[PDB]
Amino acid sequence: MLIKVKTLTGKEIEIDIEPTDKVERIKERVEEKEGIPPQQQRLIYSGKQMNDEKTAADYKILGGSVLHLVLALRGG
Amino acid sequence: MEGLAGYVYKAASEGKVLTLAALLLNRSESDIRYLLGYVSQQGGQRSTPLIIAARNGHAKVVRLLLEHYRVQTQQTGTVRFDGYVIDGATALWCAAGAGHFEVVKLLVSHGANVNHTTVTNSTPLRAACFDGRLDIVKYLVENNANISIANKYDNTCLMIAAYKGHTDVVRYLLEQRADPNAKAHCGATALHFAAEAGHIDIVKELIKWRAAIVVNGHGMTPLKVAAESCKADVVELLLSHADCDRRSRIEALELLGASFANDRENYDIIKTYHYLYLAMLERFQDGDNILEKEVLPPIHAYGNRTECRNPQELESIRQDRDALHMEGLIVRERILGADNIDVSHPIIYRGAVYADNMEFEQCIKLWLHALHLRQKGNRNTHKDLLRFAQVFSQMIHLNETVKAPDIECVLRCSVLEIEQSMNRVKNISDADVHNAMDNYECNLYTFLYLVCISTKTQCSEEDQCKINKQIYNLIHLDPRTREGFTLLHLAVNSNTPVDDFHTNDVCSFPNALVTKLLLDCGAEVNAVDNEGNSALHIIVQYNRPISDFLTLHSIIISLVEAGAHTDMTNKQNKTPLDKSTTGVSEILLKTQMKMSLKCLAARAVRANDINYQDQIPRTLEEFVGFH
Repeated sequence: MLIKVKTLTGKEIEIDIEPTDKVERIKERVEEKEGIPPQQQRLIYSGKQMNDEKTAADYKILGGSVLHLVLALRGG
Repeated sequence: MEGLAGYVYKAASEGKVLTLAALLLNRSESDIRYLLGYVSQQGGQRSTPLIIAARNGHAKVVRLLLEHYRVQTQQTGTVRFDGYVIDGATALWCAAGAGHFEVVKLLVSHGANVNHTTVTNSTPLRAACFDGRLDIVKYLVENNANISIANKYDNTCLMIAAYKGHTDVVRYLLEQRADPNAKAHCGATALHFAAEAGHIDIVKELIKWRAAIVVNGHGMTPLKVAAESCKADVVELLLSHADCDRRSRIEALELLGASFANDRENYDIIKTYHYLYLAMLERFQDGDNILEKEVLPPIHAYGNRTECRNPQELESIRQDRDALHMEGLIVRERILGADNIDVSHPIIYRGAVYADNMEFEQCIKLWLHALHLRQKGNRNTHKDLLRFAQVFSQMIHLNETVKAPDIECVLRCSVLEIEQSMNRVKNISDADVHNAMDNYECNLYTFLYLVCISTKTQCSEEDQCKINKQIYNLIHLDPRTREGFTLLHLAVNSNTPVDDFHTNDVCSFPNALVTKLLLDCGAEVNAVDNEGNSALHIIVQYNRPISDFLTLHSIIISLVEAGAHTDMTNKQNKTPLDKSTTGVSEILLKTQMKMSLKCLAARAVRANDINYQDQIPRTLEEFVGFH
């Protein structure tokens, strides 16, 4: 499922991850289009940040939505 | 006994007589004096039952108490009129003030104090002519009332009646040997009050009574006050006084048409030119004895105009609407000298008209000139700064550039005005400091609006440096509201009110740009308010992390970049992590938080309440107080 996560300037990120896809690498695909490496896009799932596997069903399994991500560096 | 006192006071105030007599029936002499003379608070008035009966026009109640029960006529009570508070006024003063002739005649018959003076030296005859009742005025004078007695402001009975539209009492007072040359505190005479109000009939009685026009405490002739008041009929009422000379007549005619040029209630383009036409024509009458006007040098605020020194120059601008509005400001200021308290109002109205016509450069120049002329006179220039912010927000809202030196000029005025307002808080005692505090808070809000406008302009580097220097000066003057909020605290607070008048659509709080611009200028980021909250405590209280996430993110990294102690704890023992109320804000703080053994050790010290005073470094006691 394609995502419409907002960014630092109202951009979009295409996760292309289904609701059963874990957010451990789902944020990497969203940040692949934007440019950020996998373990740097500390995305906020409308109230919390995904940790470890973090299957997308935890974040209400929303389709697309708008996930404002943090630009937290040095997290690699 | 006290419970019946309220009913007795109510009975006298409500006008009931049979119930009042029944309540006072079978009462001993001790009960009569206590019930008739006990003050009661009702509607902000501490008035006796007899006084409130005279104020409410209950003559029968007054007649019942005065004739039968023998109540004193010299009791003092506080009354509340239409915006005026009078304390210590007897029942005769209230009866005359309320315009009840049927109550006034009863008190004087019993022996009331006709020449009674209240706290502000107020005569019942003065109150009667203030209310406009001629019958009370004629009766009081015939009952040995001193007309010449004035108030603490040196305003006699004739002078106050000259301000209000009551000609009949003025005519009776003038023929009752009243002084027309009596001056108020600021030298104002009776004709001065009539000139501002614009009473044609009252003025005609004064000049017949040898008015002997003189200047007031401000050196302002009342003939020019009517010209300044847009009173066309009053201006051509004193020109035939046979002692007004020639130069004074020119000054009056020039000011009247100029006042007509720039005034909301009395705007007319045909009388604007005509009144100035005759004044300059009278100058060009003798020929070899010409009276050339002492034209002030041209001001950049008023374009490049140098008034009109020739008859053909004003004729060339007969149909010029822009010039006639602009010329009227110059000649009026040239006459007044810009020192009057009302010279700025036509300028501010002309600027408002220009702004309402989508002409911004001219209105900005005129408003800046008005602000300078008001700040040099030490005026309450807070609404002026508010409308400056409003017009700047409208300029940037219509997508036009704003002149950065003009922003610098108003910013330089705001920082100096705040110091004056800072003095007004400290100098003024607890009488009007509550309003002064509100004005100073409004000044801080207007400064924030100005800086928010500056965050959207191009900000050339020299002008940007000047703006930063002004903001640095204001910050080092430590601007703090009554809540302990600094500029940063309000700039990071969504609860800070933004003006709805053309401003809330542009200035949005919290704003990360202004905060950034407030940290590059060096605001004390670890400042504490009355609640102990820092800027970081306030910003994490924001309840809108989705609608504007960046304005919560780009401010936090802006906040903790100069040394905003993320672990510093408020007066109520709350870490900013504890005052999160938002997962996004708390995770942003956690990402921006860097651990330090200083913080952990201080928190462990305070969590166990070890005595540290006079044992640890002096700078470390404050750090302990932080956590």
